Amino acid sequence: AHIVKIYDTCIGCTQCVRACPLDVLEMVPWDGCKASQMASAPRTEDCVGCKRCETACPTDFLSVRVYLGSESTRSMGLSY
Amino acid sequence: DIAGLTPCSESKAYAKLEKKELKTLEKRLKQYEADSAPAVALKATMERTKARFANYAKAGLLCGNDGLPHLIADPGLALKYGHAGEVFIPTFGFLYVAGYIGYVGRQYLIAVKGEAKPTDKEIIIDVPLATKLAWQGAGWPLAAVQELQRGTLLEKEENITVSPR
Amino acid sequence: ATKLFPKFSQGLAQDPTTRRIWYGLAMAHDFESHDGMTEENLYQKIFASHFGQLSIIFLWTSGNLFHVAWQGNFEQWVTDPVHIRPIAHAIWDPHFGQPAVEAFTRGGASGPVNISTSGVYQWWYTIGMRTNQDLYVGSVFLALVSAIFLFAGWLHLQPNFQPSLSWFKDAESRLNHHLSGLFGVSSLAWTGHLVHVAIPESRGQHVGWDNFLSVLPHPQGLTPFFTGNWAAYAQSPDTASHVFGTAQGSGQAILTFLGGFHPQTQSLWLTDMAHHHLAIAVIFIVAGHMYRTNFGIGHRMQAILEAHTPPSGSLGAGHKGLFDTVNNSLHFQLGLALASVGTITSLVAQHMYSLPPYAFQAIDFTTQAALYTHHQYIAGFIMCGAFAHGAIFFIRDYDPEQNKGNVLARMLDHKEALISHLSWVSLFLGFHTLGLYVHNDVMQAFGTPEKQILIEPVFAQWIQAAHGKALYGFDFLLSSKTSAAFANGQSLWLPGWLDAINNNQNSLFLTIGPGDFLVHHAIALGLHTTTLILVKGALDARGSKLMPDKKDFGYSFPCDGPGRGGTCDISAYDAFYLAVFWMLNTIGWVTFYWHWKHLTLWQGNVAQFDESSTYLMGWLRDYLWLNSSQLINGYNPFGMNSLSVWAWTFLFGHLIYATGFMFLISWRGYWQELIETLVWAHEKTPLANLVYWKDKPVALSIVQARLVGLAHFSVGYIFTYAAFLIASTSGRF
Amino acid sequence: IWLSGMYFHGARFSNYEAWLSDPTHIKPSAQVVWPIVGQEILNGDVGGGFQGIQITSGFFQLWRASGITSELQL
Amino acid sequence: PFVPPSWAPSVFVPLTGLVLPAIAMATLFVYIEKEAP
Amino acid sequence: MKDFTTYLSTAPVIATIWFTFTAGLLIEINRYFPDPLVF
Amino acid sequence: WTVPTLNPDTPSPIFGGSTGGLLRKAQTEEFYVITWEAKKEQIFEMPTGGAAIMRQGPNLLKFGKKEQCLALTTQLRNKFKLTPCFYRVFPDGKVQYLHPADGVYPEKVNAGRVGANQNMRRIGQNVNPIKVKFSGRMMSPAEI
Amino acid sequence: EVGPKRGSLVKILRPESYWFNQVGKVVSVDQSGVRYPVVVRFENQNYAGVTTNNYALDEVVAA
Ligand code: CLA
Ligand code: CLA
Ligand code: CLA
Ligand code: CLA
Ligand code: CLA
Ligand code: CLA
Ligand code: CLA
Ligand code: CLA
Ligand SMILES: CC1=C(/C=C/C(C)=C/C=C\C(C)=C\C=C\C=C(C)\C=C\C=C(C)\C=C\C2=C(C)CCCC2(C)C)C(C)(C)CCC1
Ligand code: SF4
Ligand SMILES: [Ca+2]
Repeated sequence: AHIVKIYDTCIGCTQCVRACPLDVLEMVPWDGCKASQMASAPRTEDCVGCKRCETACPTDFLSVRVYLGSESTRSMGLSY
Repeated sequence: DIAGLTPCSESKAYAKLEKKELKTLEKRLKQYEADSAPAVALKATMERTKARFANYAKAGLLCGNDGLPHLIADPGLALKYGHAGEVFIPTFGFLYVAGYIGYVGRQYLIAVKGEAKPTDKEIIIDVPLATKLAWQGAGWPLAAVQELQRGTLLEKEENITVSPR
Repeated sequence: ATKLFPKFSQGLAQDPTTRRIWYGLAMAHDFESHDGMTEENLYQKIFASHFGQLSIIFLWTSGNLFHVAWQGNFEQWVTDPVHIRPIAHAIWDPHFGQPAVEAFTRGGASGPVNISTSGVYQWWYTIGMRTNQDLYVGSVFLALVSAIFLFAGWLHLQPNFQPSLSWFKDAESRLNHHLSGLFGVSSLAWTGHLVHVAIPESRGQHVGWDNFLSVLPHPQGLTPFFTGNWAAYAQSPDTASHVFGTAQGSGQAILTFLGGFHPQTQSLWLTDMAHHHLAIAVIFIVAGHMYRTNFGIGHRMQAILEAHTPPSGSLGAGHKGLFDTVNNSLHFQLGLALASVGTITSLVAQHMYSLPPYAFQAIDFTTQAALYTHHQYIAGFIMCGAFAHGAIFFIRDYDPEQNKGNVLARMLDHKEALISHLSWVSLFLGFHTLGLYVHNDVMQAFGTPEKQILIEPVFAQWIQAAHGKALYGFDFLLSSKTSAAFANGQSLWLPGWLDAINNNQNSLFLTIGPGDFLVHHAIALGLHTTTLILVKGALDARGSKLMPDKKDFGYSFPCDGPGRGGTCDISAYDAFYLAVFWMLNTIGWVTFYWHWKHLTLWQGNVAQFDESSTYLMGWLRDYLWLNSSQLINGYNPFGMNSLSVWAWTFLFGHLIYATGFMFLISWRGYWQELIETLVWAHEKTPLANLVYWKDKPVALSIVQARLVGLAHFSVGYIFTYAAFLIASTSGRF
Repeated sequence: IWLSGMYFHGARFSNYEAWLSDPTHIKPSAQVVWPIVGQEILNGDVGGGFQGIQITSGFFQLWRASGITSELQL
Repeated sequence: PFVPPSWAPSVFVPLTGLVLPAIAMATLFVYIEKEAP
Repeated sequence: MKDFTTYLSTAPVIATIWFTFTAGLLIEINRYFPDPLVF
Repeated sequence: WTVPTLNPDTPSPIFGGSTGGLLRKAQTEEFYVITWEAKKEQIFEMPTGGAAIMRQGPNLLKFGKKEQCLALTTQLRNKFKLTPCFYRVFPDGKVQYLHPADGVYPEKVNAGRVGANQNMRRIGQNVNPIKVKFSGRMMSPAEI
Repeated sequence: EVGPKRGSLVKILRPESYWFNQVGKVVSVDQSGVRYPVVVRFENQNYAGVTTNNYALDEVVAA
């Protein structure tokens, strides 16, 4: 499975979660930003690696990173 | 002479090449009349060919075994055997025009950089300022050397963006 | 479920698609990336791989010797090495019809055989092989040596025979033994073979294992060596009327420095080669006692490295810490080795065509063309590999904390300046070379060849005049008879060297003109651009402004996605990928130049090259179009000849190249969607859905696609040029 | 504008009048080049006492089919 | 001597071209699809 | 007229006028000085 | 809040069928089932091609992968303002609820969630690959 | 009151940032204990088209 990581520079803008097309990211409470929210990746087993979340991240540099890992049926997005 | 080459004024292949070009032009000219436009055009081309060959031989160019001229790129050989007009003087001429264009562009960029919207001055050229800088760029080597001596030509290391290594 | 293959990667083994097979095949040699890999095990695996490679090399050499002794005509080629073509091996193809059988039946054989272009005949004949029995004995000996190497590779992996980790890091001992033993003793042994076998065999005396212990190589018998009167060994050398292989006009000297070439064979003297190997053997042996290993005396490479920092601070910390970052990094050592190997390979190609070392090698035009092109392409690939491994070193083994302030860190400190200056050099060379070529083309098209720009290469011609060539007329150094440099060699080697360099019938410092100047600038452009791509990819491998964390993604990865405007071909692997095309283009230009200049020299009309090498139309018509008339005529409706195989290879390479263009232009997505449609079609087809796949069919990955397209491009390129070169040179001569 | 240019070139820089008298030997041409930097060599002898570039657009045949017999009409 | 017979190519070429590649291909294909316990 | 001059001051119009002027100058120079190969 | 139970006897939208439907993976590995509540009949676009008509009330559909179900979920939420939910169904009959995981959509923060795979540092603070070399397998410097 | 003054110009010291060694105008400084309270707006956008970012107190130097 691919490795999805969230760094402390996350501002809790929730744009990466909305851009995720396979419901991998979510928002959890936090105390490091004004929004008091932080992105989380508790379902990385379903991530394909489209990197839409990285495109939707507005921090410089990015707060969410995707590292291509072991390929499987869910990671390759195969309907067969 | 230099590198076993002979001057074009004393090369047999050079004269044979000139005779070949004039022969094919004259052969093409024999198919037309005498007071027609193609005949006058061909005669003009022949006169241009004669003037070109005479000027090349008059310039003192060095020809090879193929009858074609050769250029001397070594500064010592060019200044020692009268070949500075081939590659030396045009080199300095291009250096002057190149630095001229570069300095004009640099001055325009630095001038519009302190304005409110430099991107508008980049897509829409400010013709008066550009014309003034184009006319003032004649002293580009002097201005560039004075800029280099003052230390204002280059930017400091701390003000330039770099990779995270 | 999880499959057994691959055994070194559980993640790849769990992959249920066809990507598992391709990735397992492409990552088998990546020992550092396996499961449960340590440093000691890594070095042991590389040791075994080295032994296996040596066994393969020796077995291949034995196979060549065996086929030349069996199906070759070496016994008849040695008697007439000017009018007899060498035979590689026989051909047994059931697809051949009667015309193919009689067309390939050439070279005095009894059946269809292949005419060799590798030049092993001249080399073996020069070193001493005369009969097929010698080749058979050599093949058997090399096969047994290969078997011993294979057994050694298997033995070193078993317990009680695996070397320790500290043994593999003994740089001082390994370098002393390679400089003194693998380099010096081997060269000394070659000198012994040349003096004891090659030199007596070239003079009509058969010296073999049955009589070398009773035949004296010199009439004085080792006495001048012990008495210090070595000058007696150069007395009575081979005269100018010596016939190779016979005793007519043969001398008695064994170590001379006459220089030049042999008048008949047009190759280097055997005595000079033996003397050369002896001198370099003495130098390498002496150099083998430079590092301290176990006897107190010697040096430590770490001390020499740490004691080389300038006081002005220009190099920062100098070379401090370079010993640890090199001894602990295998990619750094591999990159250094590949860089040196590629440079030496190019040196070999240039020195062998200009200074022929094997007898009757200059007359074989096909051998020269094929050997030079082969070595140059191999050198280009090896150079690209050196830079690729350098990038791998930066991503995997570079440690900024250990390399703080040294030259290595300072390379990444000003990498932008290096890439920018390389870009400026490449841009200047490209614009000027292309501009001069287009200008000459327009002048030739407008009927005014005297108007084209023809700059005389006065610098290289000046160097040639310094070497002794008097055609230009500079008359200095070895060209002037009153110079000390000239008068100091007139009694040792200058007569033969000057006689060979002033002769325009050989490849020793050929005459150059404006066409040579222009093509040399094109060569410089190719070298600088290839270096720019490789250097930029190695320095930007750890990160740039677009990808600040590229070091955390490995050496090879597809991309960073379409975000930030697009990150296609952002990895260092992609930089190497784009650099392979430039390497192939550069080697293509150098091989085109070599082939055309030598073709015009062998045809007796160098003026054709001198007059048509200044405009690209001359290169396209007088070289590529004029020399392919016989190649494409190998098979036509009127029949076929022995040149039909090269025509088929020509079209074969063109097809492979065009096939590579597909993987290079079309990308994954379209293919994956098409594959999905095919999956549905197979799953919904009766009498066929009963046969289901064991691996889910998927499209090739982006990295795999780049590699496949590059492989097809390179294979088609190589096969097309090799076929055209051999066919044109063989048909013309 | 493109069609008007083709007709103007056929009316002032062509040999249509000469081509009409010999449509089997005179090559059609409707473009002339200025005598600069040696490009005048492109003004080949297309026939009918003219020097130009042989055209392949087929405008001469089309004008002959419509009944055009003079440069004034073009 | 070490010289092979006259019929050696007629037997070794079809072997190396059809016997050895078929056996090697079948063995490798069976090995790749082996399921781990 | 201010908008028209601003449109004429854009990058493509200025590039067209400048390249036309430079090309015309080079063409006229080669016309009055045919075949210049040296100085 | 309670985890919903899959009702197999749920009406499905009127669709004529297509070739982009389920494959052998639905019977051999797994498949997905999306259910939602529609206030009225409406023609919607199928993620696998074609236009179907969602019925009034409960609606159930089957898809080959999770991406298709989430794409249809996003389409129904953004075009008709509905609340869909889906499960992963195995050939043995096991049903696993997937989205929304806690009954609340992940775009908004909800109490009880625990952040996972979060690094309490930035990208520039990651270690060099030489420090993560010679591990059990290929490990990236961001995995630690 | 902690941090740079609103509207001033500061230099970015974050190496992985696109605006490293570049000047940017200060927008607002958060008064909480967040890791990156300084907000810096730049005239030139990054590759993603963003012109604002959040930096720490020690990540910005007055220039
Ligand atoms: C871009 C690289 C470049 C290269 C490859 C050369 C190469 C050469 N130059 Mg040179 N030169 C260059 C740049 C270069 N030059 C530049 C930028 C200048 C401007 C300062 C000069 C100015 C120059 C002069 C004035 C002369 C040469 C000369 C020469 C030729 C022989 C001298 C030599 O090799 O020493 C390198 C050259 C120099 C360090 C410049 C000083 C000249 C040295 C001291 C040589 C003079 C001694 C004597 C005249 C040599 C002639 C011996 C014999 C033939 C009579 C040689 C082919 C000599 C020549 O052949 O005359 C026709 C000569 O006199 N060059
Ligand atoms: C103000 C204009 C200007 C100036 C002073 C420079 C200066 C420089 N450039 Mg550069 N460049 C420019 C414009 C300019 N460039 C433009 C418009 C482009 C896009 C085509 C490039 C693309 C470019 C590349 C790819 C490279 C350079 C490089 C370099 C450096 C090497 C010298 C060189 O001649 O390279 C070559 C110059 C060019 C290829 C382009 C020249 C274009 C014209 C002649 C410049 C003026 C055009 C402009 C429209 C005029 C201003 C209008 C204004 C008065 C109204 C040098 C410091 C090299 C480098 O990296 O540094 C070592 C290098 O690799 N430049
Ligand atoms: C005198 C002792 C000695 C000798 C003879 C060798 C010899 C060798 N060692 Mg070794 N080694 C030694 C001591 C020695 N070692 C010690 C003491 C240590 C421990 C400190 C090591 C540790 C060690 C390691 C770790 C490895 C080796 C390896 C090798 C092999 C290198 C393979 C190769 O590159 O081909 C031979 C290379 C040459 C002959 C040099 C060629 C020179 C240039 C490139 C060519 C020029 C020649 C000429 C122009 C070309 C001929 C033309 C024509 C005839 C074709 C080689 C056979 C490698 C190995 O194990 O392979 C199995 C390797 O992995 N050694
Ligand atoms: C002494 C030479 C040497 C050695 C020991 C290595 C060793 C290594 N290289 Mg390397 N390399 C070299 C030279 C060398 N290289 C050269 C000369 C080049 C330039 C071509 C490269 C370019 C290169 C790249 C770009 C990469 C490596 C990588 C690697 C590492 C593992 C990958 C691997 O080898 O798996 C096995 C290798 C293969 C399966 C080869 C692929 C198949 C090729 C394309 C065969 C195609 C030929 C074709 C079939 C010919 C037939 C035609 C005919 C039928 C008509 C490994 C440590 C990789 C790495 O470091 O991992 C991150 C990596 O990405 N190398
Ligand atoms: C014939 C094909 C071709 C050509 C011409 C080039 C040319 C170039 N490559 Mg490239 N390359 C190619 C194929 C080609 N490549 C392929 C197949 C690959 C593998 C993917 C690569 C991969 C590659 C890489 C990775 C790199 C290059 C780089 C470069 C540049 C090198 C600098 C130079 O030489 O300056 C000379 C400039 C030229 C030759 C440009 C041509 C000049 C034109 C003809 C003049 C304009 C005509 C006229 C005035 C206006 C006409 C336009 C009209 C519409 C108005 C150069 C522009 C390097 C680079 O970017 O350098 C900084 C670089 O890193 N190449
Ligand atoms: C000459 C290079 C080349 C070749 C051979 C192909 C071949 C093919 N392309 Mg392709 N293509 C190319 C260039 C090429 N393309 C390039 C440069 C691009 C980029 C624009 C594309 C983009 C492209 C697209 C977008 C598509 C294709 C498709 C196809 C396939 C069509 C099916 C077919 O033709 O039936 C037969 C196959 C062939 C004619 C290929 C050669 C087969 C040889 C002659 C048979 C030899 C058999 C031999 C005995 C094998 C024994 C091996 C032995 C060693 C054991 C086919 C395999 C289409 C497809 O996917 O399939 C429908 C598709 O949509 N191509
Ligand atoms: C690497 C060296 C090499 C190469 C490239 C060739 C190539 C060839 N051989 Mg030859 N052969 C070799 C070594 C080699 N041989 C040796 C050392 C011997 C002595 C035992 C022979 C004995 C031999 C005979 C008797 C004949 C050939 C023949 C042939 C031709 C037919 C194809 C064939 O493979 O036949 C068969 C090849 C063999 C039986 C040799 C295999 C034995 C070695 C030890 C195995 C090597 C294993 C290999 C390295 C593992 C990897 C290969 C592959 C599985 C990936 C072909 C051109 C035939 C011929 O003349 O055609 C006209 C023929 O009759 N060979
Ligand atoms: C690399 C080894 C190799 C060898 C040794 C052969 C040998 C042969 N091929 Mg073949 N071929 C090959 C590779 C090879 N091919 C490849 C790679 C391709 C794809 C490009 C082809 C494509 C091909 C075609 C299209 C044809 C051949 C044909 C033939 C036969 C020639 C017919 C003839 O004139 O004789 C006389 C014929 C006979 C005496 C009949 C012999 C019957 C068979 C061949 C032997 C008995 C079968 C045997 C028991 C089973 C062996 C399978 C084994 C691996 C388990 C011949 C025996 C022709 C053929 O099949 O003949 C009808 C033909 O049509 N080949
Ligand atoms: C990336 C990288 C790298 C690098 C690489 C490289 C660096 C490559 C290259 C390159 C090359 C490939 C080089 C080479 C060179 C050479 C030289 C440097 C030389 C020389 C010369 C001389 C010195 C000579 C002299 C002389 C003459 C002139 C002649 C006569 C003789 C005499 C001797 C006198 C590595 C891996 C390390 C690691 C890190 C990263
Ligand atoms: S888009 Fe980036 S900053 Fe915004 S919540 Fe997601 S990870 Fe955090
Ligand atoms: Ca013997």
